Amino acid sequence: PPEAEVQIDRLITGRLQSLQTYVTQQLIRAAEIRASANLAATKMSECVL
Amino acid sequence: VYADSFVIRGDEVRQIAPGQTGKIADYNYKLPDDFTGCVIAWNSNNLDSK
Repeated sequence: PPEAEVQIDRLITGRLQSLQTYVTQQLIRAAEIRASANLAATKMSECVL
Repeated sequence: VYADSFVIRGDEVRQIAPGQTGKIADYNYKLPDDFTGCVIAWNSNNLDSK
């Protein structure tokens, strides 16, 4: 149980780092997509209408 | 503060510890994995040897 706990803690730290990296990348990509969508909405409202 | 005490042989002193496993460790006295006490052992042959 002790060494299993140590190795499981190492795996937990690695997987948590991976999840945090994925979440941060998703946040940045979502900001980019939000900017693109705001541009698209402005273009629609000012050129279609 | 609990004061559990017993008499064991010299070779199983290591078994009185969190994490260590053995015959006496898992059959006579099993300490918790997270332990916040003190383990004291000393030779006392003259007291109980007839």
